[PDB]
Amino acid sequence: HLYPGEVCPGMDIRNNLTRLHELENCSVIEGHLQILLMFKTRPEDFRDLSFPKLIMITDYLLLFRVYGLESLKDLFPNLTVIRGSRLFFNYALVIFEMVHLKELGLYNLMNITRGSVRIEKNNELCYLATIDWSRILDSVEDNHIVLNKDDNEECGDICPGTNCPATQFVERCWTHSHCQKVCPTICKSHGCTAEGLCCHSECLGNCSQPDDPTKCVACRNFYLDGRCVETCPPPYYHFQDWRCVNFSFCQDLHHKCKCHQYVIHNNKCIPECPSGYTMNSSNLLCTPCLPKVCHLLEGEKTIDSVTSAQELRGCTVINGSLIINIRGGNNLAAELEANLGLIEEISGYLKIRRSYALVSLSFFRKLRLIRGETLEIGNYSFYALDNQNLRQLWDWSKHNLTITQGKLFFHYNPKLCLSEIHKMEEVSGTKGRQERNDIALKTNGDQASCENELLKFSYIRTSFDKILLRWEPYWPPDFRDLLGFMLFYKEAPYQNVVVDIDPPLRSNDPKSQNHPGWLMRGLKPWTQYAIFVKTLVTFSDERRTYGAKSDIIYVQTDATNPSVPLDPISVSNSSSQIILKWKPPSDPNGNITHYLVFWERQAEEEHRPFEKVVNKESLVISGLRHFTGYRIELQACNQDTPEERCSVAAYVSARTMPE
Amino acid sequence: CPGMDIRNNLTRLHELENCSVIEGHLQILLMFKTRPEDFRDLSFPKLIMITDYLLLFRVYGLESLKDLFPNLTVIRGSRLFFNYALVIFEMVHLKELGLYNLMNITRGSVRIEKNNELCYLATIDWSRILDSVEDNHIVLNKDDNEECGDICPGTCPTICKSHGCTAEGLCCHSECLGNCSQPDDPTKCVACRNFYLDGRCVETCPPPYYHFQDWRCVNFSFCQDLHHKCKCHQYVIHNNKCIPECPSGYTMNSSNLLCTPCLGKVCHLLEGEKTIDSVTSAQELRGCTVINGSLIINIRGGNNLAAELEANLGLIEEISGYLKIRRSYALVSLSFFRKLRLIRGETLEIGNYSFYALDNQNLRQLWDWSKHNLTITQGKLFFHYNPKLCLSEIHKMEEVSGTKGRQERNDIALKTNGDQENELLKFSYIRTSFDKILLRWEPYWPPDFRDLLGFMLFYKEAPYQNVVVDIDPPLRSNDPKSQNHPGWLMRGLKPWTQYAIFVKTLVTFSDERRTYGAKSDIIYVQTD
Amino acid sequence: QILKELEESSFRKTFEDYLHNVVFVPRPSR
Amino acid sequence: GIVEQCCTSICSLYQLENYCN
Amino acid sequence: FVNQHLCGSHLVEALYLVCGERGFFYTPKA
Repeated sequence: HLYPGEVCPGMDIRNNLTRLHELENCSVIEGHLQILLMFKTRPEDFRDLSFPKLIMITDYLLLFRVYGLESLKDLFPNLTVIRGSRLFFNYALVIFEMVHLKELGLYNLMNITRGSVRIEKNNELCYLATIDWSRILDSVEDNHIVLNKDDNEECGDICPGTNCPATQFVERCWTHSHCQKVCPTICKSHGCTAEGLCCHSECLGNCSQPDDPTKCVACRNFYLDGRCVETCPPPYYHFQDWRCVNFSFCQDLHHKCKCHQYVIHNNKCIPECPSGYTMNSSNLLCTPCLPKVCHLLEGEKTIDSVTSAQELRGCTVINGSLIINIRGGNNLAAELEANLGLIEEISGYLKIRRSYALVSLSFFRKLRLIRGETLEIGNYSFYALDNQNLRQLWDWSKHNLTITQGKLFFHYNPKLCLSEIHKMEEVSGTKGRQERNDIALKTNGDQASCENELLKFSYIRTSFDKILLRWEPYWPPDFRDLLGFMLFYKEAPYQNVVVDIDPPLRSNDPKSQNHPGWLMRGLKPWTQYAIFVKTLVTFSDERRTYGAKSDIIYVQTDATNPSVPLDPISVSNSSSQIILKWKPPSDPNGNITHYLVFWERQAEEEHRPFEKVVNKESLVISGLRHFTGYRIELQACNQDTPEERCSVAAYVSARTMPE
Repeated sequence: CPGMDIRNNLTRLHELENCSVIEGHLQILLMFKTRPEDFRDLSFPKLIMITDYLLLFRVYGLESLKDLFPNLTVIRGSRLFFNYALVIFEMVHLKELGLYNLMNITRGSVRIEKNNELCYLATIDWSRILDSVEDNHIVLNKDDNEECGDICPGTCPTICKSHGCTAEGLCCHSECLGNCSQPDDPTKCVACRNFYLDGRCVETCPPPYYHFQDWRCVNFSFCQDLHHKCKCHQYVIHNNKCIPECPSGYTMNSSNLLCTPCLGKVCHLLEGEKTIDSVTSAQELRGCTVINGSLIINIRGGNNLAAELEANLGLIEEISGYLKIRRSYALVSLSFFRKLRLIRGETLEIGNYSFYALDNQNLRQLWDWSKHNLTITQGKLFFHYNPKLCLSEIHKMEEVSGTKGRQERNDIALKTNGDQENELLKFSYIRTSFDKILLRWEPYWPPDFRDLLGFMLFYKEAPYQNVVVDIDPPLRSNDPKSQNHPGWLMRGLKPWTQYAIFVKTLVTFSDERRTYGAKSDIIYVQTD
Repeated sequence: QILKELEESSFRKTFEDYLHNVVFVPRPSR
Repeated sequence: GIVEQCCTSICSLYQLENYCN
Repeated sequence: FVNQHLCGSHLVEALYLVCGERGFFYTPKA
């Protein structure tokens, strides 16, 4: 009993039902069952499709956009136990986006060993709360019953009831003839026999004889050698939370993919290693990393969006190739780097084609091996076409790279100098590989500025809010070509990193200060700034006069008076003690040297009893009259010795306790 | 009086002794040493009318012009430098106008630049004098670098349309223009509308006077002089008009130089090249046929001269060499060639072309090819950066000229030409809501449906009907009975909300004439 | 908004050249 | 000429003398 | 020579220097 016919694995079927007839003599699914993507199937396609022989699906049952399917009692009129060995989003019944699915027909769904139930976007689905999941599941707290027809209450869900044990004051039923196997309170979850005695402490759902670990129908946690056991000891290993396996189970399944070659950690037979590990393949005890090799399916993958990019998050090595047509997306090169900038190695080729809106590929700093095992056709390990806005491969003085095979398809990418190619020819080390118009020279680097020189500051003056600058007047041969000066400030105290200024009067040069000028006005004090200017010159129809550009400078703001000492709270916890507490100023503007506390009695230049609070955010004020009105003044300071730079007052008051 | 040209000294300036009317231009410049005292002792206020234009350039000392010619009244605008009857340029000391008596620029505009001392602008209107007010470019002045309290010096009715008014405001004679010394009097006009003859304003020449240079009336003897003094333009007589040349298809008479029709006009180019840029270039070869050489064009304007282009334009249909156009931004059509059927391309546009096209952005029409044919003897076609001319007309022009087998890969820029179509898919099913729109719409299928890439639904809100989503292609494989009407659900809609919505189709270009595809109609859908 | 400023600034610059071109030419006849 | 020779190219003084009298 | 691209006023007052105060002849039919 419990194993009549065939023991089959899982099945995934799409767009036709010539293949679902294979579950006729299949009594067991050792896996899951997903019927998906059938917009052409009809209710006639599932009425003459009935499988009472198929009993247990170990992982889950999934349905996904099958038009026409209406009920599972038409398909599988005896679906009872889903052990949940594998779970989709921690669900053992995933009913997702089912059009035409009118009911479950799960009048005999009795047990789930592990998991929950996913019922989403099923616009026709009823019989969901009536087939009560609390009697099936250990944990209904994790269920997903949303966006259904049972949710928006229009289902005419009728029970068969228009000696079952009872817990309103109401019992629960499954069919007209199927009472639930209901066990008493002392039989917690192990199930019980026909007369009602509690089984061993390792059973689940049902057992055949009570108080015996060899007689369960399902096990609670574990099982070994004709007996639901408490744990899996060595030289055996844990496996899949319903049994124990030995070493030769784990060793040989590691060797049959010669794919999740089985490994061992914490006396288990796990498919792959846990975190930070690179196995010893011999003993397979989850060895520590000495790394994420992402073999792509059929050696390739096309990435064109951030959603297509999040799929390979955290990869390092690619045992395959990539295709790239990324033309847009929000938070590009940041979502793209956290997913894919981590990638170090590529076995196959690389393809980029028509990837429009991207400007710099510097964020793939890891990508330093290309094996070129799969080759882009034309004897290339590389493809770049129509990649329009691209202006940086890398700082090749920064980024080194190994490309093992193949040539380089450089075509129609009009915004890159040949020097970056000649960088990449040099630094990746493939300069002698590429044939005739692998590099289409005239289709690249013809629609971007090439300001070959540097803008340099003849004068710099700073303040806390103001930075006055004078720098080099660049002049093209015909000076009419100069159209502007393009100061691109951005705030950066880090040095690991937008204003346009018109051309000045050319007009002369015996002694002509046409050094152009900029003063800033709204700047944060004590604050450093990635600022970089560029000459705006005219692209001639001929060789454009290139221009200059300033370097990314980093100029910190001056240190001025600090901000308000935040939240002055004066608490009179005694007749003589007052605890004054506060927060640091939001603008230190210079390193906060100390704080200043004054205090002053309210009646009922001169010295007040004072306190310089050095690098502390609290103060107890002692030596005070009982129950007397005080006025307390608080200041902060970011300069201490020379003629101090200090904050404004933060007034507060407190009256001590009486006697 | 003819057009005069004075530089480097004030010597030739007192030759203006008695000129009441200029029939010509004026170009006086390069006078830095001249002083404001050098112009106070200087005036020739006899002058009333100029035909062509004026040049003004870097004459120092010069401050105002009401002293010199307070009585200058009309620029006819008969020759326009870059469509300007005036450019005032780099004029130091030049402070004000006082020139109320100028009345009509009949033709042209004024470009004002670098006249760093200029005031007195705002209280005077342009539509009064200039027929076209838009083409003025007024920049780089004292009033521009804002310092001038522009008043009139003093601080005609609309029925006096072109004839203008006298001193009391009465409309002048039909052949007056602008002003009359006595109201409605051709004799006592200040200026003539059409012709001047014998102290009077007439419209035509009474015989034997020829309609000579469109403002006067000279007898046979006078034009007969103009021929023989060149023994320079020896003039000819045709259609009661003494003129310099006979137009195309014409043959002179030995007796009276009548431009008789030929029994079957060679505008032989200087250097075999006219590089073409301007109105000033446009007046030159009006009405030609034979272009004995090649032509280069750069006109990046925007004030589209397209009509007055076509006035002094192509009655040509022949080019002995190639053709060149680069960066001619402004124009949209090329239909304005009245005869054009042949280019030889024997001189090759380099790249062995008959032709050069670059950065010609607004161009949408070559021709109605059914009407206007095309023949190219030698050469290929340089077609580049012309984002409003489709490859269809290109492949037509390949075919109408018949030179489709001559051109090579990216002689025609395959991308930047026409990137800024025949079918229109229709919404075969429409569902709406207060918050949703579900649609099914007609299936487009190219023959090679490997090339099919997507459906591009442009949508935006538009309560006005004064008017961005890709949607996937469905599965072809066959379509006898398939709802390959693809579906997409609008989801984020507000109740009672109006959109402009239209689909467009996305395919892959095969190197043939492009299998086009569809848009959809700009539909307007309101929610609830 | 870019290329509208690209044209005229060069086109006004273009304007100024041919009027310079009819300056230098009559200096030699020789 | 001089717009090609002094602005587009760089002239000589003799080219400026060529465009003297 | 002022080994510079003489453009506009740099070209202009060079010519007012070099052609001098005869300047040159701008005489159309002379």
